Amino acid sequence: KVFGRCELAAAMKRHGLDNYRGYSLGNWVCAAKFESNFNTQATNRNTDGSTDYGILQINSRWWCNDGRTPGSRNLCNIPCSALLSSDITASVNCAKKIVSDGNGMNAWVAWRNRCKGTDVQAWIRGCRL
Ligand SMILES: [Cl-]
Ligand SMILES: [Cl-]
Repeated sequence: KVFGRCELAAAMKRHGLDNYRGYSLGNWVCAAKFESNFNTQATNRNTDGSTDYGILQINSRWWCNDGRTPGSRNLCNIPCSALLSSDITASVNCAKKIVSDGNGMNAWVAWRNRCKGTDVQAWIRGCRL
């Protein structure tokens, strides 16, 4: 599923991501656009043999199981296919665990390099939230 910008903002708000760990919803919309272009089915392979999955591009070396990242953790306790669903609940729940692990949203490179220090609220502007 390829989300609309205000559609995703609304679905993130429903799932408790607005102001979660002090991050306003713009930051979530922003890191979704530049990681996955709002496509829940985005996958990308990393150099080390791990894979990023879903609308936030969550990494198999630490958070999910794809059965092909030898010696990786499953700290969100989910198969990585579950992040590719049209229902973002699994992605949101894992993302709450990630952002709370100490390093904030800097875990997401594309948030660090393309959203942080920006007027992130522009990403929710015009939306009925
Ligand atoms: Cl915002
Ligand atoms: Cl980047």
